[PDB]
Amino acid sequence: LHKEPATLIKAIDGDTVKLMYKGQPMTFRLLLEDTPEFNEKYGPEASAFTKKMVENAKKIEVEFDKGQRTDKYGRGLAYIYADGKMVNEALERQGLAKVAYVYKGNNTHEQLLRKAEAQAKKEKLNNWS
Ligand SMILES: Cc1cn([C@H]2C[C@H](OP(=O)(O)O)[C@@H](COP(=O)(O)O)O2)c(=O)[nH]c1=O
Ligand SMILES: [Ca+2]
Repeated sequence: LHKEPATLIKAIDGDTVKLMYKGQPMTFRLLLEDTPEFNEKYGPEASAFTKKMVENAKKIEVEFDKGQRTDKYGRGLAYIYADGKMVNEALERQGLAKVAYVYKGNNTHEQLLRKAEAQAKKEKLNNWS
């Protein structure tokens, strides 16, 4: 896979962020993730985590997988990086997301993200507490 540039427009919630990509505003949905909704337990914490990570980044990148690039709602489907650190993985490692929505052909980083999840769950962090 390949990283491509984007710039932050606005934080949305744990697993969605508004970015400018190829000069156009898009909502991106994190591949292979499910954060709690804001109104659910750990939702505000997941939102705050993603918000801080993308707002503090000097360089945002998106990385599409091999399959679908946009979902049925018109959201981009990507792994998002903030100064080289994957947001999806960072959420997993802090117990603020679950690996989910694993569709065949669009699942390159599945096992990386599951490994982060296992280590969060061993530590009983956040969702796993
Ligand atoms: C992450 C992801 C979600 N989706 C769809 C499945 C879900 O459909 P439904 O809306 O019908 O449940 C929805 C979940 O997103 P949210 O977790 O943002 O609600 O987005 C994809 O189609 N592809 C994906 O890779
Ligand atoms: Ca969600």
